[PDB]
Amino acid sequence: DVQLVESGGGLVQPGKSLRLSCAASGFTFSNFGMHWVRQAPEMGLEWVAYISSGSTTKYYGDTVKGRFTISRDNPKNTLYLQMNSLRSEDTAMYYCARRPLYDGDYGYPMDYWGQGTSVTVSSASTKGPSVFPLAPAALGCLVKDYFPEPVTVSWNSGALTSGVHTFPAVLQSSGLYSLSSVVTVPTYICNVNHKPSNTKVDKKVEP
Amino acid sequence: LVIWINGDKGYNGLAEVGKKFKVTVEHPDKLEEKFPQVAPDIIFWAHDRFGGYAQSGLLAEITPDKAFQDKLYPFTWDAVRYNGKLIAYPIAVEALSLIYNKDLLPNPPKTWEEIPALDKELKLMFNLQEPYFTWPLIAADGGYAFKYENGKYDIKDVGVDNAGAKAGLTFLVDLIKNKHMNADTDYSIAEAAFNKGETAMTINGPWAWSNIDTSKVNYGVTVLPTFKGQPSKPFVGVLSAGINAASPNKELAKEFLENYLLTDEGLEAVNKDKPLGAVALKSYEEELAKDPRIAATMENAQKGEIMPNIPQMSAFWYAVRTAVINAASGRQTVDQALAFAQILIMPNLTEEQRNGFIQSLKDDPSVSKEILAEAKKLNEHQAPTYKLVINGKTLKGETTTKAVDAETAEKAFKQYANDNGVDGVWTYDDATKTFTVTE
Amino acid sequence: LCPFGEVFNATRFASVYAWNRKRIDYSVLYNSASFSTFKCYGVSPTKLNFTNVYADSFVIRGDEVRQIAPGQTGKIADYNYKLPDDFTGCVIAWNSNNLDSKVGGNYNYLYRLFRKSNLKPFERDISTEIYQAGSTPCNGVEGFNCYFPLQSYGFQPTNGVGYQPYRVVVLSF
Amino acid sequence: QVQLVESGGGLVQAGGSLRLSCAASGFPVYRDRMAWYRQAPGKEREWVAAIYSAGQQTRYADSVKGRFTISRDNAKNTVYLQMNSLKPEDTAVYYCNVKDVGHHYEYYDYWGQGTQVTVSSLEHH
Amino acid sequence: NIMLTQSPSSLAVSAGERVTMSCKSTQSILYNSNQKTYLAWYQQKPGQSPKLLIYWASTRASGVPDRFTGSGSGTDFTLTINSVQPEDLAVYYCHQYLSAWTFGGGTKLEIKRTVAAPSVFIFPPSDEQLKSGTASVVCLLNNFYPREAKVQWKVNSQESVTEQDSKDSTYSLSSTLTLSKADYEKHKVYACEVTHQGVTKSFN
Ligand SMILES: OC[C@H]1O[C@H](O[C@H]2[C@H](O)[C@@H](O)[C@@H](O)O[C@@H]2CO)[C@H](O)[C@@H](O)[C@@H]1O
Repeated sequence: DVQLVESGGGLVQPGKSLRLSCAASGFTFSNFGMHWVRQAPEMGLEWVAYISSGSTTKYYGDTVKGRFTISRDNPKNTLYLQMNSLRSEDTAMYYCARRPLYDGDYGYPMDYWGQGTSVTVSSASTKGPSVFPLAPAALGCLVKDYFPEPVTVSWNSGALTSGVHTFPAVLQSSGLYSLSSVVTVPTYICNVNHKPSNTKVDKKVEP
Repeated sequence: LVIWINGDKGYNGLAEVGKKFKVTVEHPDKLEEKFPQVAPDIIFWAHDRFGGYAQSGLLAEITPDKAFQDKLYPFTWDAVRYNGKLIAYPIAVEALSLIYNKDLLPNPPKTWEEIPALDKELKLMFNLQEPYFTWPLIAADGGYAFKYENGKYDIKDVGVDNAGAKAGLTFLVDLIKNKHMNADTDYSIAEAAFNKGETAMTINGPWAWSNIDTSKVNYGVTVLPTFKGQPSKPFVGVLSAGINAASPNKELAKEFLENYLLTDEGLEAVNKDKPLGAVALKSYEEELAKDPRIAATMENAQKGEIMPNIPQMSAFWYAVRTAVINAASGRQTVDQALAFAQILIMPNLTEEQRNGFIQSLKDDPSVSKEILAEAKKLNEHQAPTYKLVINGKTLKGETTTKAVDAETAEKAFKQYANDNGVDGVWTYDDATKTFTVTE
Repeated sequence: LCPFGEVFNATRFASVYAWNRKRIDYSVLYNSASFSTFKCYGVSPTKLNFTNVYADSFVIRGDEVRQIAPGQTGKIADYNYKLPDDFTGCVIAWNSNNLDSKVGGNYNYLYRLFRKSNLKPFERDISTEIYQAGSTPCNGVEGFNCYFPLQSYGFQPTNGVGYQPYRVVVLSF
Repeated sequence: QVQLVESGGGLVQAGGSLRLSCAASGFPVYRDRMAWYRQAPGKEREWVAAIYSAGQQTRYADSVKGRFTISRDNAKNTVYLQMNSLKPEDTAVYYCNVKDVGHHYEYYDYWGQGTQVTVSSLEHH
Repeated sequence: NIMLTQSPSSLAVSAGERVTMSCKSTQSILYNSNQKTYLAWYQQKPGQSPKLLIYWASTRASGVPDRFTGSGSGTDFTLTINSVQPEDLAVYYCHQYLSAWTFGGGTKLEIKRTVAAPSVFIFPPSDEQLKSGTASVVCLLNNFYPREAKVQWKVNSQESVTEQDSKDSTYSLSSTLTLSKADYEKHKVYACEVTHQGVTKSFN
């Protein structure tokens, strides 16, 4: 089946440069045009870049023209987006989308989107999260003091997903992020992953 | 057999040659443009249109013989070669030359700029409708149809916009504006004028000589005059025979060309009707080079450049023709005409885009360079760290950080483990750069 | 005799921003009964009858003829044509509705609207470079705070006396 | 009295061309300056081209130099903006504009109704 | 570039009835050659990539339930859902793809249901956090509706509410109180009282 996966996102300082890769599988990459589209909570979906099938035609968003360069490697089925002179307004989650064949005739728009990767820009540095259990029926674990706030919390390595409540990361007064994830139950281990810090922590929750 | 040749060649002589071999010869008007649309068994023409014909597939590839190859000049074979295969049988090599009247003037003018003054003594004229005659003066100062680099032609680059081409065309339009040359004259009027002796000098190929020989007026042939110290570089034509792909008598026509026409008797019969010029056959050329006119033709060929056989030639010609007309009649300026030719040469432009660029050049010539650059861009666009491992009674995991010193990293990880409620023995492995804390 | 016909009755008068300059009987001009404004500073009109004489010709609008005088301030006097405060000579102006006004408007004549600094007396500025209102460069390109420094007079035939085309000639001695 | 009416444009595929016309009534087209501005949806109105009667005849914005051109016709009292090699960035409403000061140096920037130019970008088979 | 404005910004509706959300285009996006309007409707569920729903503003994409329909013309278009399902809780964007590509401001669809009784839980700070020099106490609400709920702390509070899950259409809330080690040590009993349309939890 058609599958698109993004990679390369992370925490970078303003004014730096960053390279985003999009790997495609299940379809002929050299035949379809590609889009890079970013979404932010205060921005909504916004198209960023577009590259043709043969790289002959390339279009860029108005707010990102002159800084972002789109390219592709057809034999490797890969799509690259290079970002230069990043500003604080560029914090968003980026998806790579496929433009189907000849939308001027068939009309079928951007149909397959990748999972997306969160690119954040800030002068602050990354910090590994601190995991604390909560004694109980509901029980959970709470993560403090991490940056940025892409973070994945699962329970028993995804073994149980019924009754799992994970809460959106909330900004603290200290410039960091924190959130708690809980589960209702009648051993339980919660798994915390913070990619920018490459921090994978396995917490056992006990009374 | 049906043969198409130009109206100024030796149709009668070719008729007797075919009669000795039935063979039918005709001389339709505008055959260089009629041939692509109509499709004659074999057509005689310069090698420039033959590349376009071969690309369109109208001409059948001919199987040659190595002895036959050695019987003719090699550069002619190279000229009639397209993508390494031979598409035609070379017949003659023709180049423009300056034919002057001995009685009207003792010696030909050495430079173009002397021609005006000489002309105002008589009070020079030739064919202006066809760009073949005008091109030598345009190309004298560096103007080129297509850049020839390391043996290959660069279609992306066209040199009709060079300052040399502008200088040549502005000199020619100055000659027209000085009432020195008629803008509306053609080949036939120039010939008629030269037989009567009204004009002292003209530019023409070998084929016209016989007609002048009928007028019994003495004529001298020489190299074309130099332009601004640079000699005129006329295009060198290779009049060759192309066999139609759809010819039901392909083998018969090929045998007739190889064994009857391209022989000493055949060439000597054809040249008597109309001078072919430098023939491709070696023995007849050696027996004919003693005539000074053939020597002048070969000198002009050496000074000039042979026409490319790329299929992007015919369109080029059309553009240049239009440009010359736009300069000849005074309808528009020289620079505008050259810009229009450059626009028309571009192959990938859609008709609407080409018309738009033509209009944009018409209504604003101040930024003509930028318009041409954008049009060329459009034409090209449309072309087809340290690691931490924690093993506690409550949490087990890993964490990577950016630290320059091992002591700084171990302090940071101790602070982190205290922050996470980890208090136990510490170990460090520098080989894998791992701080392992466990209880 | 002096060629006053070439000066006063010329068919073509240039714009005020590019006012025409020429190098050289006056009582005939004083009592010609055809001159709307004839004001002379430093000399008596009747006592004129001199090593250097210059004639300046231009066309302005009606309510700006008073700007052609020593010590005056205004767009014509500032950015177009300024006379010295010690001017010795004089100014002539007359209506030109019959000649300079064309049905549907006559927008040929021009005046300079912006300049970085005022102009010294007795000089002409022909530069037509983009004026910079702010600090950002224009690069010879209009935009925000980038303005064309010239402006046309809308000499319609129906305009009142205040906005009518006046032909002005300055005789400086 | 002064009236500027624009016409032409519409929908054109990327790389096409158009000719926007500005018919002017109440003043001869041969005047100090007649310009063409573009306004995108959600951006600020910006300058595209202009034709003058003194100095350099035509001036163009940096982003549209070469692709666009501006000319004037006195007989039909019109200004033509020819647009070649159009790109989706050119999708905007184009206004022909003049600056006419009435009497008190408060120049009325006279604009036209404006014509929509939509430069689509679609793939065809 | 063509801007699109989506209305309303957010709407709340129960399950089983019809909704219609509109968006206005700056200019007509009808392609001349095909006489087809080039606009699409995209559904993005929370925490998921956008999923295509409707193209040409009228045609239905493959696998899209029949309850989704698109209509409109000129410069205004509408997306209509005949029988809203709880799993339909998402953000819908109308996306024009004629000249460049733009997306709408996003219309968030809420699911309305009967008021639900919250389940209130208390979580004191763990000993590891106390060793770390700070303390945090958590008051938790499972499966309550609607969103509104007031929490008061009894002895610098952060409130975080999860999105309304599509399966059951309820909410969960966390009120976190953060104190220093000394501040937590000074006091003895910690409680929170919650007032909701549909309770005080304490520990020593
Ligand atoms: O229309 C220009 C024309 O130039 C040449 O034509 C020559 C031809 O080669 C000679 O055999 C003889 O017919 O004189 C002609 C003068 O135009 C090119 O050969 C031809 O392709 C081109 O169209």
